[PDB]
Amino acid sequence: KSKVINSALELGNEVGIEGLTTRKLAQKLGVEQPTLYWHVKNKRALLDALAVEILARHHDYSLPAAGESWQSFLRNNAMSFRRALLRYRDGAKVHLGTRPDEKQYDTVETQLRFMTENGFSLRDGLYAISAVSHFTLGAVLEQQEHTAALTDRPAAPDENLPPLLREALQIMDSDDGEQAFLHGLESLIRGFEVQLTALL
Amino acid sequence: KSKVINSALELGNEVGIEGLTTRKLAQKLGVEQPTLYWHVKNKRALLDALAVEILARHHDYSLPAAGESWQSFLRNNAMSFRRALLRYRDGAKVHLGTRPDEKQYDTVETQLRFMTENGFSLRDGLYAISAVSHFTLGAVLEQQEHTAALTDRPAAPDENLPPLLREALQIMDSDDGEQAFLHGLESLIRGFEVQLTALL
Ligand SMILES: Cc1c2c(c(O)c3c(O)cccc13)C(=O)[C@]1(O)C(=O)C(C(N)=O)=C(O)[C@@H](N(C)C)[C@@H]1C2
Ligand SMILES: Cc1c2c(c(O)c3c(O)cccc13)C(=O)[C@]1(O)C(=O)C(C(N)=O)=C(O)[C@@H](N(C)C)[C@@H]1C2
Ligand SMILES: [Mg+2]
Ligand SMILES: [Mg+2]
Ligand SMILES: [Mg+2]
Ligand SMILES: [Mg+2]
Repeated sequence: KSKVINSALELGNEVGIEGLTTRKLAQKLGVEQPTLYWHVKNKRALLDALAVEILARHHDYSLPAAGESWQSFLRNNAMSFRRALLRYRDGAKVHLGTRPDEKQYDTVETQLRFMTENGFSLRDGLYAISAVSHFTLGAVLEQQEHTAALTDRPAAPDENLPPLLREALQIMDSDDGEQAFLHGLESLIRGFEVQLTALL
Repeated sequence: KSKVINSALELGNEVGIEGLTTRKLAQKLGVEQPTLYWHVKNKRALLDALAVEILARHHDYSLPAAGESWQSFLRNNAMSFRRALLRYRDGAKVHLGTRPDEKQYDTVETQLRFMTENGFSLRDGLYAISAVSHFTLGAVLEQQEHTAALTDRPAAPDENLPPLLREALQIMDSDDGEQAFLHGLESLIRGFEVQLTALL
């Protein structure tokens, strides 16, 4: 199962999530398709394993530092999650709809516990963490897909742009989406603060 | 171009975004593939058109009501966007990375103008709108992909779950993701309020 992930990751960056086929993986592994099907129950199982391995390799801020604020942790954790998702073609797509793996239980429990220790209810701490995750996934996928489309997509017409949209597009072309992402992350954290403060 | 979208939408729900192929669309249209290629420059152009049409058909809260607060508008707009994305298989996937179409310019300009009239800078109003969009896309895609995986994905092991994760999973299995979504939306709006308030 170790080398299979490594080959599948290499294949996935070369052909994308859609092109990560049984035929093509079995070819890369040097084996008959029936053998690949035997040990890897299906594509969804493979994708699940890739989602875990991508965070294992590249998500380096999964735990709070000693004495770190929850605000700081959420920000650093989100930036790390983003960096991990961006490392591979369709990395964010691979993650979508997964649930924590057994190897991640201690990590995600620590995050949940950290929120409750800071005074969030489990439900609200979960919803905050979920909001950060969903926002980050959406921001990453929009960025990755926009970049991927540049080749196929006609230069969009500017002769009839209204003023604010015209300015907005200029702002968005000024970087890769990172500024927007950091601003949204801060909006979320400011929101969680308001909410937490009221309840306590 | 009208009937093509209609057939492609019907095909897309039956075979997904990946299965929306030239071969298969040309077959559904009753035409040779070279004819389909002629008028539809490529798949990305088709997907772009589908993204516009899906909102045209089902996104019914694109404009603020007379006298409506920006907080209320963002919430109602987000709920509507979600409802539209959820209507079709891979609707959220179709949207990813698109930019406003000429037919949408007046609509998105109105939204941007509404934020600036309420005291947001154009940049901050844009980043707020972008945050709502990214969060909604991420929440929808996670929900849709989780549901789609239920068939292929083994019943995940519960014998070694830690307490907070165990409770979190029970909370998440209690609905389809809507409660989490509404909570995250409120966190975002509370955050934007804090930010706007400080600046003014
Ligand atoms: C707590 C939790 C998390 C995630 C998650 O999917 C999830 C779930 O599906 C059900 C119940 C709880 C969770 C994350 O994916 C994950 O990305 C993650 O696995 C994770 C991780 N493994 O380190 C994180 O850093 C978290 N962060 C991005 C908010 C978040 C934590
Ligand atoms: C303003 C804006 C929007 C969107 C968008 O993609 C975008 C962009 O890519 C660049 C610059 C501005 C925008 C939306 O997709 C869209 O979904 C949308 O098209 C849209 C719409 N057409 O009605 C919306 O309702 C908006 N809402 C979900 C926040 C948002 C507005
Ligand atoms: Mg792709
Ligand atoms: Mg996850
Ligand atoms: Mg699918
Ligand atoms: Mg958009």
